[PDB]
Parts: sequence; structure tokens; C-alpha cells
Amino acid sequence: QNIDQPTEMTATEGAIVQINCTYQTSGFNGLFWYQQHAGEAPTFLSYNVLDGLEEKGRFSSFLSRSKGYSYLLLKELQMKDSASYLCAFMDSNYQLIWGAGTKLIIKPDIQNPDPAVYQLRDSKSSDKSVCLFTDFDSQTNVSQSKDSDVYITDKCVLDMRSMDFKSNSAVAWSNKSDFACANAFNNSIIPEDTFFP
Amino acid sequence: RTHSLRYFRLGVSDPIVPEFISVGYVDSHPITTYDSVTRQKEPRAPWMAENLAPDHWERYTQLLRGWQQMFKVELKRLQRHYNHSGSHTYQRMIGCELLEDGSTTGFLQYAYDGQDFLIFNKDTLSWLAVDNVAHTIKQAWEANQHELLYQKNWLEEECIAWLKRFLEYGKDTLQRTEPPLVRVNRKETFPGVTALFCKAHGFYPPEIYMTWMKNGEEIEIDYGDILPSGDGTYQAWASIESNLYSCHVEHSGVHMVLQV
Amino acid sequence: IQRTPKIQVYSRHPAENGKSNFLNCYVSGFHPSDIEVDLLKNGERIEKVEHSDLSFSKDWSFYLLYYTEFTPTEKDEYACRVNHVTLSQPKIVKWDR
Amino acid sequence: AVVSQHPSWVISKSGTSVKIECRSLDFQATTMFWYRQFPKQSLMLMATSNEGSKATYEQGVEKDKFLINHASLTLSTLTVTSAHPEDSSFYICSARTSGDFGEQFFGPGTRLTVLEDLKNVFPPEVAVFEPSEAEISHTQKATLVCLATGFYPDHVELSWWVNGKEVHSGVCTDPQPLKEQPALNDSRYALSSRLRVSATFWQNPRNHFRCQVQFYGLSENDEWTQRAKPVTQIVSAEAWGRA
Ligand SMILES: *[C@@H](C)/C=N/c1c(NC[C@H](O)[C@H](O)[C@H](O)CO)[nH]c(=O)[nH]c1=O
Ligand code: NA
Repeated sequence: QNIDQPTEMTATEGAIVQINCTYQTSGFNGLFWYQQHAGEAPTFLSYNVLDGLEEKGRFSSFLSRSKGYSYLLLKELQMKDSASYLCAFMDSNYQLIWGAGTKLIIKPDIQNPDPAVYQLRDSKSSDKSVCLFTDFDSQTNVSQSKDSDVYITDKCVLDMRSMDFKSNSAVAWSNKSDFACANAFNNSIIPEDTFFP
Repeated sequence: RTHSLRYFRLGVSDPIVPEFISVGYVDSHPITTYDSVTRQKEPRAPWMAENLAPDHWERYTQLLRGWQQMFKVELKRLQRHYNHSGSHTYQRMIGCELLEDGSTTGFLQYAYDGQDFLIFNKDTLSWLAVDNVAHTIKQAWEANQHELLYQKNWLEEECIAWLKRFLEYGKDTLQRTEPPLVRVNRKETFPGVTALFCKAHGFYPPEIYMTWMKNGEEIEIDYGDILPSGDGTYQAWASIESNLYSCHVEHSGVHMVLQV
Repeated sequence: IQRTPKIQVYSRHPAENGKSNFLNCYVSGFHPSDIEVDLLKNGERIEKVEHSDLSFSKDWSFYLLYYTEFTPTEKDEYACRVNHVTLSQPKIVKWDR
Repeated sequence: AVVSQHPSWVISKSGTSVKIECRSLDFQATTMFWYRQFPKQSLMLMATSNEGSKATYEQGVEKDKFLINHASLTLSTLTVTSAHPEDSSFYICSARTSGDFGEQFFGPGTRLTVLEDLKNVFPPEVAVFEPSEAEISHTQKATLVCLATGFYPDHVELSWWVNGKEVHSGVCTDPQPLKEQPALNDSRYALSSRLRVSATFWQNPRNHFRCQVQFYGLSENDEWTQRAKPVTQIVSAEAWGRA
């Protein structure tokens, strides 16, 4: 008696995503879909016990008791949907059997990119400064530092909802004397058309 | 053969007699029991204990312990909403019917003071209240649509699942056929008058059909209830007072004629 | 509503003075559950008398079966003594051989 | 329905005993659950709390380390007797519905981190970085960067405040913090956040920007021997509009 669902799923923002969940059991008293953002508790999404597809806004939950199968369908996908989607069913003796959960990664749709590396300066301090690799495509991925005194964060997407605008960004800083923005992201393969002031 | 699985629940407001009891039945056989004085689900038929894992009893005991608590609270609220003085009783009944022709039936009911209170319709996913007090419970139970859905499937699929399972666990007792011993004896029911008794005994299942005939026409007939003999077999009878009569009898497929 | 019991006292297999039989008393269709019942041998409570547990019928009422091992005698009289809420005086049903 | 569980964050020394309470703020719960989520693993069930019955434990769970009890019908309490750094985890409370279908209601939090020495607790230092003149020239936008650095453990919550109001539009915070010295375990962390606003917005000198970092440090009923006590506090960095 066990339940199975994918470990991870990656999809572009704005398209339908089907998280399949398949079980096998002697008894069945319904199937739950729960949503759980990193470092937070899960929140109820659905309860299907009868055969058929049931809509509840942007989300949908389908069940085939005969095929021992369910799916969570997230359409018109958003950045807020990057969460983990827990699947669990009630077996014969009313025990909830949890799945390991699918981690959903929403990659944005950067249609007008201009990869550029910039230098920022501290509000109070003078010697303090950070390099920011921003406005780069979802194709380009940022690799972490192989140096202990240089710090590089992974890409992060920010939505400027007041303008329907998104952008990937990576920050890099170091106290190292010879730390420059032109050598800051050398550990990663960056576009050949990347701007440097 | 046509079989059933049904579990009963009973709550008493002023106990002596346990406050809560629950017992299961496959056909007319008690298969499970739980009460507030044991607080443990136990088997009734040996073939249950033999076939169900120790984990089964552990898990349904915690379930039943929780169900007992819900029955306490429901009975107190019903008692107060009625401003009903004295002792009162709450009863629940849920079941199965796997008919001979493959078709099924599901039912769920509640009764306050031994009279129908809330009847569940699994096709409409609604509750049938008998009065203004039952109605305010209906309003609340009909609110949670998920529970209504959960119930329909439990009755329609899960219940039959369990029933079929039990029929295999106790096929030597439930699926057996012990044909009746039919005897006709003449005995004067009053002075002068003379009646014919069609006494039948030692049969299983308890479902039997006795009747008298007048050269072929169905007769005016006095009956005896189907009664347990105590050996796991049942007993019954039927009677009537120039014409030639016969006791036509049907039990578990086979049909008998006893011309006298 | 309170339902009064139906008392049916009878032998297992058809009785004949001499052979060993079982005397059953089947109290049924009663409501509520609290019921006290005993069997009698000319007004004497039979000490060793096994019985079924409280059983539940679909009509909401309950039923029980009290039985004893016995050998019939042409002289000895057998009865069933039931006491329930509905019975203001305790009901005695004698066995008709 | 709602379930609440206190405390939300907790730091305790190795050897002590921490108690996580859990209450269902509306309905009474006959059964409540105790879940745990080690980083990074699935949400694992560790115990089942039952009113008028004992506590059911799972595969890994040792009935000698955890002490769960059903206090009231509204309250369940998990108590970690003799804590060790291996016990440090995310502890979620759950309460099942009255109905049989089994929907659970979860309590938010609790984040417990056991430390053999409390002399390793450090609050963050926060710095804000004004947007590049070159960024505005090209993109006609202004990304602001914040930095919460040298904090331990990972008990921080970062927020942006434009002219007194908490903002979410145009914000980006690292999901995971960076180890300053990844070589050594029990290392201090660093976390960054972005605030990209319009070109003209940041050029208005009457516009105020402030990066707020909440730290969930030590209790009042915890002892300090040193350095000022790294208690629960807020550390912030400001920025003003510039033309
Ligand atoms: C052992 C299997 C005892 N079961 C039991 C049940 N079981 C039927 C079903 O699970 C339950 O009625 C649900 O509440 C249906 O929604 N029912 C019962 O009344 N008593 C029992 O002992
Ligand atoms: Na199962």
C-alpha cells in the first residue's frame, strides 16, 4: 500500500501544469491536495472522493478511483504558485497516507532581456559595495562561488505588478581588495551581450 | 446470495447499562462489538479475529473512542433543544446490501427515542428531518458538502468492499445452506374444528417462505415467526383450518411441495 | 414512544418427554434496551442459563434470546419471566408443549 | 477553522526541555497530530494525540524523547525532554475535523533550534545599497539591495517599507541564507533582498526606503554572561530618494 507523485516540477509562468498523484490501496475514503510554501505549514486545496474533474478557480483536482489516480491542475500559472504540493489519501482504516510532495518551480517568461552587471554603494558606508547581475534570461543560470571570501546568491524573480514586469537578479559581494564587477560572475556562463558600465 | 453489512450505534442519556454501544453485523451475525465500559473494539465471530490483523482493532478502537464522544455531545444537545425531561436514547444505523443480481443498496439513519429522526438520501446528498429540531441539525450537516460526498462513496463502494471481504472470511458460516426439516401435523385449534400445521426447523439462512394451497389456489393463513433455535439454525410454521390442501415451501433456492 | 417486548417461549428441536432439548425464550421488538429476564421450573429461577447478547433490529427496537438445556417432563411446567419499563407488573409466559 | 501553536520560534540549549503548546481557537479537537520537517525532507508525522487515550508514536519517534499529552479538548502539548542539536527541526501541529473524511487544520510554525552553546547566537547587521546611476541610465528602473549579515541561527524575517507601508510589489528575497564560512559548521549567515522601483520614484527626495530585519533570538528567561544579549529584536537600514 503506497502513494507516488514527482519529486520536482519546473514550468514557465502563464501555462497549465498537471501534478499527477497515483496510489494503490485496499481501501480508499478520499484524496487530499495540500499546498505548502517553504518554512510554512500546509493549507488545504481540495478533497476528491467521487470520480471526475472538480474546478475551484485557477486550480482543478481530478480523480479516477478506478485508475487509482489524481491530478492537481494549476492553470494561468503565477510566481506565487512556487510551493510544494502534498498529496494524501484516507485508507481503509481512516489513516491519512502522505506523499513525499512535488516541489513546483515557476521559471518566469523573460521576453525582453538586457543582461547587465551593476555596482551599488552603501547608504552610510563608503568602502562597502555589491555587484548585481540583473535583467538576464531564464536560460542563463547563476552558479555559486568556488571562493570562500566572495559571496554569490542564486537568481530570484521580482514582479513589478504596477507595470507587468519581471526580472531575474543575482547579487555578489566581497571584502577582497581586487573584487570587481567585471570578474564577479566568472564562475557562471553569462550572455556574450551582457552590459558592463 | 443476497447479503448485508450494518453497524449500529446506541447512546443512553441516563445509564445504569453502558452509556454507549456499537455492534456490527454481516447478515444476522454479530461480527464486532465496542462499549463505553471496555473502551476496546472486540470481535464477536471467531473467523473475524483469525483474519483481521492486530493493527485493525487498534485503529478502529481509537475511531470508536472518538465516535462515542461525538454521540455524547449530540445526545446532550438534542435533549436540551427539546427541553425533554427524563431518560432519552440516540441511535445510528449504517449499512450495505449486495443483492444476488449484483446490484447494491446503501443507507444511513439516526433515531432519537427509537423513532426516525434523520434519514440520509445518497442520490440527492441531503438529510431528511422529521421536525423543527431535526431540521436545525440537517441545516448544519448539509453545510459540509465534503462529508456528504465522503458518505455517498463510503456506502456505495467502501461498505460493499468490506462486506465482500467478510463473506470470504466467514464463507463456511455465512455462505452455507442448511435445508429445512418440514412436517405436517393435524391438531384441533378449538372444540370440533381442525387445523393443519406446517412446522419447519433446523434451516439456514433464516429467510424462509411457508404458505398453504387449495388444489392450487393460495389460501386466511395463520403464521409463526422465524425464530432462532440456538444452534445457529432457525425455525418457523404456518397453518389453515372436502378440499385437498398442500403446504408449498420455498427456502434458499429450492422449492418444496408437501401434499397432505 | 416506548415499545413493549414480545415474549415467545419454545423448545429448540420438537420436544418429546425423555430426550434432551433446549428451552428458548425470545424477547423481541422492545424499546428501550434495559430488560431483565429469567426462566422458571414451576416458579424457580434456573441457576445455569446461557443467553445471547443485546441484539439490534433495523426497526430501531432490540431483541434477546435466553436459552437453557433441559429434558421435558409431562408434570413439570416451564415459563419465562420478563420485566421491562412497559410492563407495570412483571410478565410470565408459560411454555405451551 | 483555525489552530494556533505557541511559540513560533525557539532557541534552547542542549539538555533542556522545550514545550510546544497547540490550541484549536474555535472547535474542540478529539485528535491532534504532531508533524516534523527536517531540512530538506518531506513533512513526516511523528505522533498522534488522543483525548481520553494514550499517544501513538511512529517508526523513528522515541516515546522517551517526546512527551505529548492531550491537556484539554482545545489543547495538545509536545515536550522535548533532554534536547540535542539533532532534535532541531520545524514542528507543525495539526487538528482533525469532527467529520470522518479526515481534513486536518494545521498550526503555523514552530521553528526549534537546539544549540550546545548560546555564545554562537548573533543578531544581524543590516546595510542598504542605493541604486546604480548606470542602471537608471539604461533600464529606467532603480533596484535597491539590502543585506542582513553575520546572524545565527537562520531566525530572520526580511521586510521592505516604502514611506511607512510594507511592500511586496517589486521585492525579492533569497529563500536560503549564505554561510559566511561554509568550511566550519555552526557558521554565521548572510541574506540579501531586492527592491526595484521606478526611475522617477527613487529620484523623488521625499521618498523613504527602509529594509527591516526581524530577529528571533533568545528569551528574557535565558541567561547571558557576556556583548549585548542577542534577544528577539529588529535591525533596520534606511534610504532616501536622490535626484
Ligand atoms: C470495525 C471495522 C468497526 N466499525 C464500525 C463502523 N464502521 C462503519 C464506518 O466506518 C462508520 O460508520 C463511518 O462513520 C461511516 O461514515 N461503524 C460503526 O457504527 N461502528 C463500528 O464499530
Ligand atoms: Na488500506
